Amino acid sequence: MDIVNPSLSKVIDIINKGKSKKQFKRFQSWRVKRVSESWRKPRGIDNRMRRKFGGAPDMPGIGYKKPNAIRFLLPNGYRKIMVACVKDLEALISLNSFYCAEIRHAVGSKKRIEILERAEELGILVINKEGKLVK
Amino acid sequence: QRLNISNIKNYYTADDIPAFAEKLLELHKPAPIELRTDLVQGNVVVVLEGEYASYRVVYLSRTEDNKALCMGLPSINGIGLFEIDERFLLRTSIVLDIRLDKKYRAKESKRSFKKFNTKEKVLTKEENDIEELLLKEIENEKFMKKYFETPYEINNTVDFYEINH
Amino acid sequence: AHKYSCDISEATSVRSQYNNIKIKFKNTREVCNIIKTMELNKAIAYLNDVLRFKKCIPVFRFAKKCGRTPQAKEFGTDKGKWPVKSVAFVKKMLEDLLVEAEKKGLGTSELVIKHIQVNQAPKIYGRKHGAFGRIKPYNKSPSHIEVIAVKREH
Amino acid sequence: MEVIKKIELKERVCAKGTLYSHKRSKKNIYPRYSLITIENVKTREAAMKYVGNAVELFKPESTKEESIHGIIKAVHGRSGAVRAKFSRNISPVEMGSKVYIKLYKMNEDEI
RNA sequence: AAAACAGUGAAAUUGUGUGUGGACCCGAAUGGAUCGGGCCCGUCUUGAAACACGGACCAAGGAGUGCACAUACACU
Repeated sequence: MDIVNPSLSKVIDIINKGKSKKQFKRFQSWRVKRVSESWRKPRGIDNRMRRKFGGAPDMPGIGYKKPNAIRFLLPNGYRKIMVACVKDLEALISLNSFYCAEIRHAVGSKKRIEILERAEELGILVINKEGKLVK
Repeated sequence: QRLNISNIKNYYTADDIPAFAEKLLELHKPAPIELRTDLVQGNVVVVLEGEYASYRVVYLSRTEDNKALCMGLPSINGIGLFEIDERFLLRTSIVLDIRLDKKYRAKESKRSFKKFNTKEKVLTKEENDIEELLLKEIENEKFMKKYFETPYEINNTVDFYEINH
Repeated sequence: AHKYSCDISEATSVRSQYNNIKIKFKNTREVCNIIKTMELNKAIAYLNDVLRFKKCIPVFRFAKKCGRTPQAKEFGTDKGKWPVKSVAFVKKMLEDLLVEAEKKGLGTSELVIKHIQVNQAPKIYGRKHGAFGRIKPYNKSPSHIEVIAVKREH
Repeated sequence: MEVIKKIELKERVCAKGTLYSHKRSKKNIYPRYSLITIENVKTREAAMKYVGNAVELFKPESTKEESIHGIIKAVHGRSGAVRAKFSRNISPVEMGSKVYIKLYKMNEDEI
C-alpha cells in the first residue's frame, strides 16, 4: 500500500530492519508429526535443552522482549484498532496521529462502503481498504 | 468510552514516541570525514578508482566538500575534465605552475560503473582553453609528454609503504 | 463427470477413464510407467510382443527380489517381468482410443501418450485359516485408470 | 568484454592478499570477521600501516553482485596478518580466494 | 454390539507433475564445492546415548472431584 506515519518517516526502515525473525519451535517437533510446533517448556530429568548444553536450541525468556516504545508497532509506523461500525471510528478522532483502523473480517460489502466513506471525511487510515471490495 | 479503545489502545501512551525517534536518529547519523591538506594547485596525481583508474592527471581545485576537480589531456591521453572524491587520488611530488581564471564543474566519477566510453568524445571551449594552458607547461620539458601516456603500475615485489612518490 | 488429473485442451486430445477394475495395482503402474511419452502405434506394437514373451516390462519401484533377464537390457537394467493380465487390459484400452481418434477427425498417426496415471481403489476383504485356530486376512487390491493422448505439433 | 578490463585496471593499482580463515578459537567460529595475509608484509609493525584501508573481493561468475567491499580493522598475531570486516558475511566456499587492497582509508560506516 | 443428515470433508497413507536434497535440528553464508556445534525421548536412580524398561504411524476420548466436621488466612 506504501504509506507511513509522518512522525517516524525518517526512522521506520531502521526500526523494521532491526526486528528479530527468531522462532521458538517446540523440542522434537521435527521428529514426530503428533507434536505441534507451539512452544512448551521441557521438564524431563535428562533433557538436553532444559539443561542448556551447547548445540541445543535457545529457550524463550524476558531478555528477548522489545523496547517499550517500538512494541506493537505495525511496519507502516501505526498501532491498530478493530472496528465493525460507523460509530466505532468516532473513537479514533483524538488518536489518529498514532493509531489506524482495521475492519473486522465478518463485516459485509454493503456495510464496508459506509465505513470507508466516513473514514475519508474524518481523515482516518484504514489498512484493509481494498479488502473484498475490489470487484 | 467505546469498548474497542478501552482495551487495545491502552497498551502504550504513544505521545512519547517523538522523543525516542530523535535519540535513535542521532545514534545512526554518519561520522564526519576530514578534508585533506596535502594537495596544491597543479599537483600531478594518480587516479585510484573508477573508469579512469591508473592514469596521471592534474589537480585543479576543491569543489564541494570532499569533491575535487581534475583534468587529463585530451590530446595526450584523451581524459577530459571531471570530478572525484579527493581520497581516490594518490599524491606525487611533481607540481606544475598552472593558475586558472574561474571556477568550472563536471560529471562525477562514481566507484561503481557498468560500461566503458569508447566513443562520443567532444570538447568545450573551457576544456580546450585549459588543455592549451596545461600543454605549454608540458611541451618545454624533456620526457613529460610520454610520462602522461604510460599507465601507472604498482611494484609487485616490495611493500608499498617502502616506496616514495 | 470426472476431473482428470491435469489440464489439456478438448480439441486435439482424446481421453478415457475407468473405476474399480480388478487388475492388480502394483503390477499396473509398472506397465503404465514404461509406455508414457511413447507414440500410440509403437505402444500397441510393444504390448503385443510382451504377450508373446518376445519382450518384457522392466521394473523399478515395485521390484524387490525379482528375476534377471536379457530382455531388460533394452532399458538399461537387469530386472524384468511378463504381467499378462494387466497387459491385456491396457492394450484393449489403447486400441479404443484409436477408434475415438479416427471418428473425431484427427489422424491415426502422430498421437503421443502425454498423460497416464493409476490410483488405488478400496480393498475387497477375504480370509484364510491358519494353524493353532487363527484366522488371517486374504484381501484384493484393485485400481482406477486415466489416459490422455495428444496430436504432435511437429 | 568488461570483466577482462575491470581486472587489469585493479591489478595495476592494488596490493594482493588471500582470505584464509574466519576469526576462531579451537572450538568456535566468529564469521563476522575474516583473516587476510598481504603479499610482502611480514611483521606486526609493517602491518600497522594498513589499518583503516579499503578491501574488495571481486567475483565475475556471480549472478547477484560482482563485488563486495570491506575495511581492515586490526592487526592479528606477530607475522604481519590482519583482520577485516565486509558488508556481508564471507562463505566457507570463498576461502583461499584473492583479495585487493586499495591504498586509501575509509570510515567504519561506509563499508 | 454397530449404524444420524443421500451437508462440510482435517491427519495418517497413495499416484502424477514441478522443484530441493541424501537421516535430521541449531548458528552463518555462496554463482559454486559447505564450515562450526549437537548421541533418543519419557521414567525410576548416587549415576542413562546405553548391552535398563515403555514407545510402528495419525485422529478422537483419557487422571486431585463432591459432601460432612473441626481449623489458619484474605474479604464483608
